[PDB]
Amino acid sequence: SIVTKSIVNADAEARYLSPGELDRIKAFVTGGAARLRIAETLTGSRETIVKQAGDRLFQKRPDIVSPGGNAYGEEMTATCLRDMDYYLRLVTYGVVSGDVTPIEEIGLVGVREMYRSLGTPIEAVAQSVREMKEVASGLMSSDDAAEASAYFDFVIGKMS
Amino acid sequence: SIVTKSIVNADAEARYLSPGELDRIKAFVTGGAARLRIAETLTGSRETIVKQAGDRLFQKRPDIVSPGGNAYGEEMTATCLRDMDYYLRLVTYGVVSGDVTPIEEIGLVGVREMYRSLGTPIEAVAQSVREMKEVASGLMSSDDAAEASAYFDFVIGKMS
Amino acid sequence: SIVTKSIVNADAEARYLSPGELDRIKAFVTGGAARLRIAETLTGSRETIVKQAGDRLFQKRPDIVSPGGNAYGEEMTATCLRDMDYYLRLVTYGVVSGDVTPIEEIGLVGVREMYRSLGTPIEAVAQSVREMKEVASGLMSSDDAAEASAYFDFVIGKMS
Amino acid sequence: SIVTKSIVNADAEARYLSPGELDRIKAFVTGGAARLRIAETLTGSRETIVKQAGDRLFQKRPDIVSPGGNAYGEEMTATCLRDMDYYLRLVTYGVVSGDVTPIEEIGLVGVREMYRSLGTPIEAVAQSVREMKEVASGLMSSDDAAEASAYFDFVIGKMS
Amino acid sequence: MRMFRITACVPSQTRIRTQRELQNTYFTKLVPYDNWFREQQRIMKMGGKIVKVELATGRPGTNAGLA
Amino acid sequence: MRDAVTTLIKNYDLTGRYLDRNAMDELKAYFESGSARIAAAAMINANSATIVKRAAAQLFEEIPELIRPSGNAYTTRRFSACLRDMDYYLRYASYALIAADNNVLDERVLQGLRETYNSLGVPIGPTVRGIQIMKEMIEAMAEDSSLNSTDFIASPFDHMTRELSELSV
Amino acid sequence: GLGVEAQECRNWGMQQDLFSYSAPFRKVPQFITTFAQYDRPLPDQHVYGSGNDPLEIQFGAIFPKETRNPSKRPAPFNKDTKRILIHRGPAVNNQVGNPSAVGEFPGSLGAKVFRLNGGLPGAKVGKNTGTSVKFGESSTQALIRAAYRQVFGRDLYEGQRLSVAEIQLENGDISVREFIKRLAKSELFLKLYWAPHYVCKAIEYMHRRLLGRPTYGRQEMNQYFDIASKQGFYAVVEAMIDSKEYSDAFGEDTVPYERYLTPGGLQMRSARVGSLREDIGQRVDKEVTPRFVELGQV
Amino acid sequence: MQDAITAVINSADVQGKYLDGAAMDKLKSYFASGELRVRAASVISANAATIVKEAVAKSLLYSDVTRPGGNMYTTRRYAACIRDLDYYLRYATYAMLAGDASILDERVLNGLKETYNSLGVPISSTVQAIQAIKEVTASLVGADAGKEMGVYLDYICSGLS
Amino acid sequence: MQDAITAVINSADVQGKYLDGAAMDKLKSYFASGELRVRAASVISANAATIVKEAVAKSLLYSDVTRPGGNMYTTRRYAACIRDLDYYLRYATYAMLAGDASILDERVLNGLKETYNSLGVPISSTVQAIQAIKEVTASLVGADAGKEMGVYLDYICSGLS
Amino acid sequence: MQDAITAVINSADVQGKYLDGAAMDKLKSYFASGELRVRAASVISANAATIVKEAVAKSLLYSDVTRPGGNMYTTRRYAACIRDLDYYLRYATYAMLAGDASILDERVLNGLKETYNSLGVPISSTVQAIQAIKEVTASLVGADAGKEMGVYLDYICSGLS
Ligand SMILES: *[C@H](C)[C@H]1/C(=C/c2[nH]c(/C=C3N=C(/C=C4\NC(=O)C(CC)=C4C)C(C)=C\3CCC(=O)O)c(CCC(=O)O)c2C)NC(=O)[C@@H]1C
Ligand SMILES: *[C@H](C)[C@H]1/C(=C/c2[nH]c(/C=C3N=C(/C=C4\NC(=O)C(CC)=C4C)C(C)=C\3CCC(=O)O)c(CCC(=O)O)c2C)NC(=O)[C@@H]1C
Ligand SMILES: *[C@H](C)[C@H]1/C(=C/c2[nH]c(/C=C3N=C(/C=C4\NC(=O)C(CC)=C4C)C(C)=C\3CCC(=O)O)c(CCC(=O)O)c2C)NC(=O)[C@@H]1C
Ligand SMILES: *[C@H](C)[C@H]1/C(=C/c2[nH]c(/C=C3N=C(/C=C4\NC(=O)C(CC)=C4C)C(C)=C\3CCC(=O)O)c(CCC(=O)O)c2C)NC(=O)[C@@H]1C
Ligand SMILES: *[C@H](C)[C@H]1/C(=C/c2[nH]c(/C=C3N=C(/C=C4\NC(=O)C(CC)=C4C)C(C)=C\3CCC(=O)O)c(CCC(=O)O)c2C)NC(=O)[C@@H]1C
Ligand SMILES: *[C@H](C)[C@H]1/C(=C/c2[nH]c(/C=C3N=C(/C=C4\NC(=O)C(CC)=C4C)C(C)=C\3CCC(=O)O)c(CCC(=O)O)c2C)NC(=O)[C@@H]1C
Ligand SMILES: *[C@H](C)[C@H]1/C(=C/c2[nH]c(/C=C3N=C(/C=C4\NC(=O)C(CC)=C4C)C(C)=C\3CCC(=O)O)c(CCC(=O)O)c2C)NC(=O)[C@@H]1C
Ligand SMILES: *[C@H](C)[C@H]1/C(=C/c2[nH]c(/C=C3N=C(/C=C4\NC(=O)C(CC)=C4C)C(C)=C\3CCC(=O)O)c(CCC(=O)O)c2C)NC(=O)[C@@H]1C
Repeated sequence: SIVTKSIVNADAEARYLSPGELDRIKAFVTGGAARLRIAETLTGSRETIVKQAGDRLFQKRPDIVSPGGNAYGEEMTATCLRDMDYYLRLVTYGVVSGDVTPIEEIGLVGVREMYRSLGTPIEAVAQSVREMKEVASGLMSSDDAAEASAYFDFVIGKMS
Repeated sequence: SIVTKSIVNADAEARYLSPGELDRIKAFVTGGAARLRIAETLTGSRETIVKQAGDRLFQKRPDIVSPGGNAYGEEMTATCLRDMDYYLRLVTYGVVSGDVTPIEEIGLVGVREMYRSLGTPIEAVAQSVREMKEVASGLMSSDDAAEASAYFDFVIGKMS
Repeated sequence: SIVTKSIVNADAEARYLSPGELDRIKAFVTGGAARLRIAETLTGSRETIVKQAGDRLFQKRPDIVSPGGNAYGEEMTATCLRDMDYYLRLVTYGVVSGDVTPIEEIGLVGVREMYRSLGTPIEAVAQSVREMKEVASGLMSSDDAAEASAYFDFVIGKMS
Repeated sequence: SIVTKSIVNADAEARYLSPGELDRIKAFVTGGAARLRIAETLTGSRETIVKQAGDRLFQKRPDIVSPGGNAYGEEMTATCLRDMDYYLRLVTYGVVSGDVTPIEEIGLVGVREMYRSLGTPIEAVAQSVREMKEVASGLMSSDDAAEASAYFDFVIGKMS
Repeated sequence: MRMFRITACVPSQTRIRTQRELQNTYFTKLVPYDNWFREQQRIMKMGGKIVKVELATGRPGTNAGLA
Repeated sequence: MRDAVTTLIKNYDLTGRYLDRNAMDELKAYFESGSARIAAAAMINANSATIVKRAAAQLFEEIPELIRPSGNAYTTRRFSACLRDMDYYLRYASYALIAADNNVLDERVLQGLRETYNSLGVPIGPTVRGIQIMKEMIEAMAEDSSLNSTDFIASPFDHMTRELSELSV
Repeated sequence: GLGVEAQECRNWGMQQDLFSYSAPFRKVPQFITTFAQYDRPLPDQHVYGSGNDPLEIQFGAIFPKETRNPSKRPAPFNKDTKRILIHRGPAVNNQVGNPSAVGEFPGSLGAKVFRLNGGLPGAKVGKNTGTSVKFGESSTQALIRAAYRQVFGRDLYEGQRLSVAEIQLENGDISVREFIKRLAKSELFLKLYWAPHYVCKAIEYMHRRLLGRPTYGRQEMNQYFDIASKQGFYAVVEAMIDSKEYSDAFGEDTVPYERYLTPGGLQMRSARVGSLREDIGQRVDKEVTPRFVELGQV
Repeated sequence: MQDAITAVINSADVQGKYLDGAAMDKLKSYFASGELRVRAASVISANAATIVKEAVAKSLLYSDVTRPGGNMYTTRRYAACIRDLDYYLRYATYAMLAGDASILDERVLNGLKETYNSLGVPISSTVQAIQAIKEVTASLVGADAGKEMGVYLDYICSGLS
Repeated sequence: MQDAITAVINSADVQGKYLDGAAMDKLKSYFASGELRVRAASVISANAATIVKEAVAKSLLYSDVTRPGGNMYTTRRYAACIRDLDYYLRYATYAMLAGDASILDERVLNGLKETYNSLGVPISSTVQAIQAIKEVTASLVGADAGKEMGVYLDYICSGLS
Repeated sequence: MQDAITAVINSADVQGKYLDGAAMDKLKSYFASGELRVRAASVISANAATIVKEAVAKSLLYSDVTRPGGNMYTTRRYAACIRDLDYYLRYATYAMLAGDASILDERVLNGLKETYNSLGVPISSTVQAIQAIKEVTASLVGADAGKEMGVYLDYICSGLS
């Protein structure tokens, strides 16, 4: 979290917390209500975001779900939607934490090696997260959509 | 029916029915035997038209039954074939009545709003009804197909 | 325009402009500079948005540019990009006017039967407008994308 | 109020509120402190605005207080000043609500029929409210007196 | 009373009517004097062009006897 | 006659639902406000006669035409009827303060009050003026006294004022 | 009564009407109806009372009478209180939620629409004399009869028809809007539907005939009542014809038709033993031949 | 409104089934009776005013209804009663052609009893006029078609009484 | 209709006095809530159709209401039910923006029970549909503004009671 | 109230003349059908609760109305609906025994429509319940007595509508 980063940056140079870190933590605390609202509407609409974004992904990229594809079959399609729900949950965790380090520590270290072992196209996973970004950004106000799309675009950058 | 149309026009003009409407009504009454024959053929072979036209629809438009489509899944495919069976039943109603009034009142007013709320592509539903038209036209006699084709492409025109 | 709408309402009630409507004119005049900023960003990036959104449309629906489709051939693709350019020009007019009235008056009434007579899939043109929305939101400012997306999805809802 | 006016207009158009209307409501609820400061200014100076404006009206149109006039006498002069205070209270209500609807539902519909039943000169009451506007602009700052003068000028236009 | 003979052409602007619309698009009709202002304003806010108007009945400058 | 718990039960019963966390939160809010409601009602019982006398005095000095000829507080019969009506308003306001609901006010005060006042010529404007005068003096007395929560006191009087009042705008 | 004891302020008007000697002639149970309408919201009723609603029949402004069999049901309708009306045609063509569908014709669900779709006879001098079977005149005469029926819901008599207005519309000197205007401004309409009725009753019935629509409420009724007070019945007719909703629903060639209904009128039309559909307020069990009959069948 | 065909179609639609054997039998019965219905409707449309004339001669004329103090006294009230009987005969012909009384309940009997009780119209005299229409129609048209018309005329009698 | 500001102005005008400090406090409270109300209204106006879609899928779809013999069976009745849920969502958004249920009293609940009883519309099924709208809107907007919307949706339900 | 005897007596009395032969044929028909009316009333009085039970099971059970939010949700309102159907069946037997629908218009109908409108009672659904009562009664008693009961049950439905 932002609190974790500020405490770590103070402790690395072995001092108490600077006024800049206090101002940053104060901004984190004041934006906590809006961040909690964004996380609340994401976890409330968690099923329809995954459903609509998976539908848009499978319409835009039929090759991953056609026979010979990585996600062909109902079980592999359900596993792909489970992965999309996993990344939406990590997006909600990042929205709560105010930064990107829970998404990084849980689902973005070794993601390329994992999906290379799985045989899954990582650019198609990034397309799935981009469709989740578009569907979720259509479900909020403009500032909330930009704030959530920041974490979404971090996941896009880590996947591609 | 044409009887209800003639009585509605006579009621609107506050007069007894015109003798022209009288021979059109007795002509419909005498020619209703062929209408009952067409309705008997469609009722007897109702699952055959639905099955073949559904297969031809899903081959022509694979996106609606691919994942991400509106009709993906066995229960959604069964619901789509139930909708096709509903429209075939309405076609039999129109053939029996001699008029497009039961078809329009039961399953064509607000169809665009209904399918827009459901997310179903109305042009693909029109393609489904067109496939039912081709299967039934190949399945019955030429004059019977020409008689049923007026109701069929009335449904096509109202959907498109 | 909201100026035109306020004058129409004032002449409908046969009266001068109410102070709330005058304050609406105040707010519209104030926001016209930012709306014009949206306008020159869109008309400066009109070529890239149209070309790359048309390419994304071609990859999404390859049957459009395939032989046997509507947009097969260099002159047919020229007409397709001309339609894209016309619709984006209407969106620039809409973000200039602050209202959907120029789009609805120039290029959004009777488009269903127009493209029915042309044989063009209205779902395909709606998908093209959706890709133009996505490319414009990616290439253009985000609150300004929320401004332009009202006109964009008004076009989406009217065509589809 | 502005909220009720926007809801009435959107209900007549059978739609939700426009984003411009929502931005106007946001501007209204941010400027709430300023307009309630105008309200407390007017309630502080309620008895002085009517005093100076009645003095200006009586020195401008002495036929009002001449014998045979509508407001001849002590008690009729008191009733005239009470109507002046009523209109000042309605202007206070209007600048609080942000709309001229609380002004016009109480003191502008049927005012001509009421004052022709009472024999009162409507243009002289309009001149009285003009003098109230000038006194309020005297003991008020520039832009806020322009803001209150919008509603005052609505009263002048709808009365005269 | 005094009547106005008018000739007008109004366009359709909101929807494409599928029925025959000559009789309400281009038409000539008799409108009364007291109703010509509201009838004209209805056409003029509708968006048509009144190409002709004349006083069919009565004479100009009729102080008394206009009814 | 329905209090807050009863109208919450009726609202959930209409939908056929069990009491969820929102319902338990509303019941917890009512049960934590209930001590302040009981203290406020005991205060209402304490100063009832003096508050109706001084509220009537404030009403008749604000609108002096009521106690004059052609007014509807003219005789002592009209005066005692006005005092009885104001005491009725205070008593049912106490009932609504205990119940935390204005359904008692709707069922037993407001559903025929316009009809009776139009039948007998009793004004409806000075009536709600006296009701609001009672509201201001009771709220000031509760602010003076050791009452932690005083926000709920204005709700029955403002409900009476809005329901009995005439739609100006 | 009133002075004997303290009177409870919940059965005031019901007790006042009950203590009169006319109580055994009100057969409407007033107490239970008012006590139920106390709990429930505002009913399907005209803003000026239950007696201000005509029967939704073809002709005849049949109103409830306050004295004969007293059935008055007052309800405190405020100014901007729109009455929910039921559209005759498609339900999505209701102008409350779809205001751009005012001009949509209710095909096969609403009333029949009569228009000047055919050309009027003698419109052009292309048929230079002769031309015995100039075909479109029976359609125009049926249009005249339909306009007559809409203004006065029944067919008229011989001396009552406005033959000069008929001839002017048939020649094309006036349009359908001015023809309906003259039919409503005729003294026959004044004698039949304006003079024998209460003023707001006549305003409401005339709105239902000239627009096919009950009034939404106090705003429109106040407007037409103020016009009736100031200028009179001819000007209320003029304002009703020149209203924007009239021009939106009906053109210069369209005779008015019944577009909206009250819920009570629709209940009277389609709640009888006949014309009531099987799935309106009934559980429709899917009737099937029994499974043992199916197994015993060959 | 609805005819017998539309009634069968609506029953099958609400019941959620196709046209089974009994529905086709009802449609065949209606198609059998349709020629008789058309012939009877043509006969009534020919002799429309004669039925009402013979009915008022048989049932209403030379009585206290026609005499002063009666409801059918004035020429206006006489023309009103003649128009009412014209409407009743025309809508009974409509119901005879359709094979259903839905148009009778939708456009005639809705509020008709309340209308006649508000106007003071004699219910018994109007019923006797409809019975006179029934026997004159049965004499002028035929036996089976006269019975078919009399079913809907008795439906109007039951709805009005 | 009356919002909070117009209700305060109406109360003070029937009082006959100017706005005292309690009017200032109520106005400032409404202005404090106004930004949350505007944000909720914007989100609901953007997602108007999807809330109705999820509510119909949650409550009315695949039931006897939409099966043959049901009142949501025929597609004009289905589109009417969709438009009714759009009515309830839009007017609940209006009531949440106004901070008052006066518009629901004047335009939504005015004769709605008699309307639905005349039509045959299922009262408890549309109550469950409004309940599904309430749950979907509370999931889509949040606890606070969802609760505020649910107050007026429950007001519509209790009017339908 | 009036039975058939008092009806023909008052019809003779209003015009002031004595009984003719045509008035005597009314009494001949009534005394022909009197013992059928007696045995039908005995059967329905024997099975009075059973008809209401099968009618509610046929039409009203498992519909929207018994579900929460419906008009027959609470057990008190269910008992009130059973009470209303007992009223309708008993007064229909009264009208069947009298041979004239005066008791229905005098004690059941003249004041019931607006009472049901004030209570919110669905008039179309209770008309369908009365139709179910008619079907079960016609199954129990017979064809002629069943349609004789159905005439007055349709009279109750027409008074409600
Ligand atoms: C098949 C050609 C296409 C398609 C179908 C599809 N439909 C639905 C869902 C429904 N469709 C209806 C429609 C009707 N009801 C009627 O009574 C009539 C006329 C007689 C019609 C046309 C209804 C009511 C439903 C809802 C089902 C229910 O009973 O609750 C679905 C399911 C959508 C979902 O998400 O559940 C589908 C898939 N989809 C296609 O792609 C084909 C083009
Ligand atoms: C197309 C061949 C050329 C053309 C078309 C064009 N048409 C209009 C509008 C109208 N057309 C008519 C014509 C008719 N109305 C009828 O009822 C009938 C007979 C059944 C005819 C022939 C009318 C009346 C109009 C006016 C609008 C209306 O529909 O009432 C326009 C103008 C549209 C506008 O106002 O913007 C145009 C441009 N122009 C061409 O260049 C094509 C070669
Ligand atoms: C003291 C020697 C005198 C006196 C003074 C006084 N009176 C009031 C107020 C009221 N007086 C009345 C009296 C009447 N009502 C009637 O119908 C009749 C005729 C039989 C009478 C005499 C009433 C009702 C009031 C209260 C209403 C009001 O304020 O006027 C006051 C004021 C008390 C206060 O301000 O609280 C005073 C000081 N009354 C006498 O009888 C003595 C002559
Ligand atoms: C005093 C604030 C105002 C006033 C009062 C006044 N009221 C009446 C008479 C009646 N008031 C009622 C009202 C109620 N009955 C109830 O049961 C309840 C709630 C428990 C109420 C509020 C009734 C029924 C009457 C009539 C008989 C009676 O007193 O019970 C009068 C008398 C008028 C007369 O001439 O008889 C008066 C004077 N008048 C004002 O001016 C003050 C604004
Ligand atoms: C005599 C000048 C002509 C004539 C007369 C004739 N009349 C009838 C029958 C009826 N005439 C009326 C007329 C009225 N009743 C009224 O109350 C009024 C207005 C005050 C009028 C005008 C009526 C009602 C009848 C019906 C009989 C009845 O009153 O009960 C007849 C008999 C027709 C028949 O065939 O029975 C005749 C012969 N006939 C002529 O040729 C003279 C020109
Ligand atoms: C004739 C058999 C007996 C009779 C008739 C009579 N009727 C009227 C006048 C009216 N009749 C109606 C009835 C209807 N309204 C409808 O919508 C329909 C179905 C389409 C019907 C049948 C109405 C409304 C009137 C009122 C006037 C009008 O026509 O609009 C009268 C005149 C009563 C009067 O006061 O004018 C009479 C006399 N009365 C008899 O005695 C005959 C036995
Ligand atoms: C959907 C949740 C349920 C349902 C609905 C249903 N509604 C109708 C038709 C109408 N609904 C209204 C209601 C209103 N009109 C208004 O102006 C307002 C406030 C803005 C409301 C709430 C009306 C008037 C109608 C009649 C059509 C019209 O719009 O004029 C129907 C159709 C009835 C029919 O027989 O076609 C239906 C089916 N039914 C269900 O089963 C769902 C539970
Ligand atoms: C179970 C403990 C016993 C029992 C139950 C049983 N009940 C029914 C049917 C119904 N029961 C009710 C009762 C209520 N509805 C309410 O809303 C409430 C209060 C909240 C009550 C108490 C109703 C209305 C029905 C009808 C179903 C419907 O919704 O329409 C049955 C079925 C009877 C049938 O023939 O269908 C049964 C079997 N039976 C036992 O033996 C247990 C002792």
